[PDB]
Amino acid sequence: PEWYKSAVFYELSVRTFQDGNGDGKGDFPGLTSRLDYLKNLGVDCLWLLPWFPSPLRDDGYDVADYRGIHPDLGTLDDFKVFLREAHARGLWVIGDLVTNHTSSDHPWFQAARRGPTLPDGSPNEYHDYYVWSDEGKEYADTRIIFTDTEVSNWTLDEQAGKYYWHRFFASQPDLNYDNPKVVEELHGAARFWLDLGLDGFRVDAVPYLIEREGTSCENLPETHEILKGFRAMVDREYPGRLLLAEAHQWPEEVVEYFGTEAEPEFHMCFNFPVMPRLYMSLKREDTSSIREIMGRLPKIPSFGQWCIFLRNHDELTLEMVTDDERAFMYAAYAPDARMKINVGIRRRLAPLLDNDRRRIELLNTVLLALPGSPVLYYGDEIGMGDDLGLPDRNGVRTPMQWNAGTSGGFSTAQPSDCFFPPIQDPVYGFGRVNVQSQLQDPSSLLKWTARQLELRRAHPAFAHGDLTFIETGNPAILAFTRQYDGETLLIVSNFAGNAQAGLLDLAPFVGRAPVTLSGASPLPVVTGNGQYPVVMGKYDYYWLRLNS
Amino acid sequence: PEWYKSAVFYELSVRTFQDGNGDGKGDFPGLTSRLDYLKNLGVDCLWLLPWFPSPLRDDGYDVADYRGIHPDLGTLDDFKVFLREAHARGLWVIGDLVTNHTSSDHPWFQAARRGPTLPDGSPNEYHDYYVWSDEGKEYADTRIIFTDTEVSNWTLDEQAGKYYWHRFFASQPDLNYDNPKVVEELHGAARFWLDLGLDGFRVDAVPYLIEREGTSCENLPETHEILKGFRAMVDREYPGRLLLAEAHQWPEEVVEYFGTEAEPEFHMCFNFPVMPRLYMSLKREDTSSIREIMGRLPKIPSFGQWCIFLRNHDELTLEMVTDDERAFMYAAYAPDARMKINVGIRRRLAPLLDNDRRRIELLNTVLLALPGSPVLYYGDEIGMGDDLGLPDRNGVRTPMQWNAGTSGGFSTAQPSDCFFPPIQDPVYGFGRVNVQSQLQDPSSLLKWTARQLELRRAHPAFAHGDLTFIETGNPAILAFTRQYDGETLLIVSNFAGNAQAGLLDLAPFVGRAPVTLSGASPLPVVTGNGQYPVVMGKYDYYWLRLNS
Ligand SMILES: [Ca+2]
Ligand SMILES: [Ca+2]
Ligand SMILES: [Mg+2]
Ligand SMILES: [Mg+2]
Repeated sequence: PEWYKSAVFYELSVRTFQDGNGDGKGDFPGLTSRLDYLKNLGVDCLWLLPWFPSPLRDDGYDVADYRGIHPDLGTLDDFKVFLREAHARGLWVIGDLVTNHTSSDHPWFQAARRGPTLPDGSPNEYHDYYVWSDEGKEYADTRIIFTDTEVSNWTLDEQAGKYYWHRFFASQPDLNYDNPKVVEELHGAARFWLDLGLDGFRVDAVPYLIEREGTSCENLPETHEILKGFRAMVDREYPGRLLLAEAHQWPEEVVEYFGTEAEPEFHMCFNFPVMPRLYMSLKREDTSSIREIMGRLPKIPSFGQWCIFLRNHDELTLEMVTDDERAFMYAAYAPDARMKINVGIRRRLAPLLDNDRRRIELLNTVLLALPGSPVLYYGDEIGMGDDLGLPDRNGVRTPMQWNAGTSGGFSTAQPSDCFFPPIQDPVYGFGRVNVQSQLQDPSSLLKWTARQLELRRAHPAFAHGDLTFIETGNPAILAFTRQYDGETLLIVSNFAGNAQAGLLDLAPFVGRAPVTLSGASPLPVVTGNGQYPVVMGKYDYYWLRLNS
Repeated sequence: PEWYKSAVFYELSVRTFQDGNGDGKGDFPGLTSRLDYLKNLGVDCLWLLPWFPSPLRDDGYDVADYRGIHPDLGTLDDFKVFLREAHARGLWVIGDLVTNHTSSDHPWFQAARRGPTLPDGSPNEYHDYYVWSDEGKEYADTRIIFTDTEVSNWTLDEQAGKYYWHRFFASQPDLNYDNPKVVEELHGAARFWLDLGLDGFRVDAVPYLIEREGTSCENLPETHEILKGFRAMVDREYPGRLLLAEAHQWPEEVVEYFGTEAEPEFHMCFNFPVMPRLYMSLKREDTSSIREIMGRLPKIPSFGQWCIFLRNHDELTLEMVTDDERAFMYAAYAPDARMKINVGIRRRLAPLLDNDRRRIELLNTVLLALPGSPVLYYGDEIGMGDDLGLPDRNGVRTPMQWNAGTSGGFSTAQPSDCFFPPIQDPVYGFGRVNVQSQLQDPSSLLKWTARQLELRRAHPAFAHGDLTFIETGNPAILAFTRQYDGETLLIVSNFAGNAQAGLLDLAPFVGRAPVTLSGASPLPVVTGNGQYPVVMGKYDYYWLRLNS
């Protein structure tokens, strides 16, 4: 009955989604002139990447002003228009709150490098906004996230004469949360956008706020306690608004970012731990990884909801699989050197799947049939490729391809003038892969996606239903139930590339009619001991309901 | 043992395939260059639409010189280099012998309409090359093939001042096969091209040579005599050349055109009867009508091979179905009255199936698993569309779409300057559908097609075996065996738009394992009464073997 539970999220980047000024970069008037596409696609809630003033050393995750609107994208007036227009269509909009760090260009860190005591004598209140060390020897058992760039997590600052902490890029100094004033600053940054009517934030790099000696400085308890404070605020001051976390960690630690009915934290976390096992299972044709990891997720509080996703603006991340699993995921999905960046693969959905529609359709149904609310990477619903010529994780962020005209419909600037080049190779280029062509293709991947979402939308068990795996006895075939209110769903997906047989244990269901959700065609009723034989085509999926 | 029984045929018009010189019209130089393409797609034999001198009032089926090359297409020297280059890759090439009629522009008719005796009393030995009535009353109990356009099968010749007979356009006066010089002329024309090394003929519209009073003037015994004489000449003089027949009739009548081992006619006949029911079975989600019509075919002579196809240069033809079958086909496949011509539907394959890969793939697997030798219609391997802006069945004959170059790569002439305008609409134009994009696209329909052709080669039972339908007990699901040397193929294919269960009668095959043709994936061993419960996804096809 929470709104975000039955929602369907869509992730996009105002700078890559739609130009409006012909400038080569997208803007909020560009995004605003396309809200009819998102609603009519079947999106409920837009998640927009960071839109704040930034030098874009990390595409806006180095925020320079938490209450502004990056010029490229237009004005705070523009932003308040877009919020009115999406709200009129019944779309929620959530932003990206970058709590762990700011840009080195931020007024705060510009002030901070002035040292602790000021020229006139007085305290320098911004010095302890950030995290300083004299020689940089604290925190030594901590992994470095941005592997192909950073070599320490401490950087020397010329003016300050001291060292400063950054879990990410050197130009992204970490904020010091033992500073009470810093917590009050973010609360103030949140309140500003939540007073303009934003429906919540997806919160970034949450596990890295506090760092302590003798720990990996991930998932610390005092970090969790900061986060409950946000939840505490937003619950009191904005009943309704949504906190959604990106906690890339192992299933045992991720669930804690929900934390407790009495001490609530996030409303939604991403189900990072299933998403690599999905790709893994396609190559091993062995879905067992999916169950093992799903079984390491303990129950989440009543308010809690999983955000299911396949790709996103970051790389496909192998930071939380075993050493062998990572070796395997590079071997199978990263044959080239260029394809890998810091423990991960910078490739979009369709290249990863050899542009196989069956496989794209397979993983999308699993994404819609796994428990939670699903998020869609922009462009992936028409089958966009990538540009591995672009540096660091940007090749998956090429601009939305809207038609076959200039620069894909994204701009009227020539492709070489756009912020990222719009893709125009023979396979995934906008002349072949574009939204106009797919609004008129009765069988386009666009129309299949939207049909799929109508199909999920008609069956509340997909959002709120429980989940129960059933044994099948063929590891290529994955099957499970979703029961909720009236109906019980039965979802059986073939993860292998040719016809597979399988013996489903439907013991608890003897005597039910299993029927197709698309048009109610009947299969045999379950009888005897409830071992239900099935054959599946290559990469098939059956979405079924069990009548009784 | 005969080469044509193992061949895969590719139908193509030179005038629309590849242009060599930028004059806007495809030619033999152009085609010669694309022979590596057909070779690699999996084609063995080229069937070339009429290349002869013609007014092109019926796309060159109105011939004005049997022993020459239409300027538009190149020289006779071009032709010889083409055959050298096509043979050098081990391809066969069959032409199109138009026996029943010539153009009104043909010298024989221009001589014929001079009348019976010349103004100098001497007698016109060219007048009864054709079929002359003084008032146009004979053969009144016959039908008008080109119903949409010709009002009568007699037309008044203003010059000779009497009626001549045509089954087709008034521009296509019928030849008079009761005059022995005509049969001589026709054999002589066949010998011209067979002397040049051409490998055979598709003989056009064979049911209509002889017209006889009081009859339906089709399938007369006298035409089969004429046709037997042709076969005799081939047999005796050029052994080993193919004769194929456009015999669009009812099944009991089509087999007559192979005519006995004692005195044979055609090596091959197109299986017109199964084609309409494939389309019909797919909208009716019921495959009865297929089994039905296949039984109505008698077994054919040893030499004979059936020739399956889905589409061709002509319309999808509905003359040989019941009127309620026609009422259904029109209502399901022609939602616009323009879409229907001459008791048929003039659309390409992909528009017909709504550009739906699973449906395009399903009918293509059936083409390849049904008994006989399959014909691909040019461009259908890439999912080409139709251009109804072009009159009379030319909407399916648009230029080949090779790349997204200026005219789709067909010509350097720009689109408005070609013979037919290359398709450029959003869904089917060369910007989106073309050979080059599909050569690089791992999952392209072109590639799926080369692999399936590849897999049909791995199993000689596909070209040479028998056909035996299995029970299934579900009209949607259609199953059958093909057996030939050691082996037994099992071809199960679903014709419904959603999952369907079945119960295959495989009692002849208890205790043996069905194994996947693609990946050698074994399925459970057949037990018990051999009744094999299965389930199929939407528009699926299971290609299997049943081992020793
Ligand atoms: Ca931190
Ligand atoms: Ca005739
Ligand atoms: Mg702009
Ligand atoms: Mg030419």
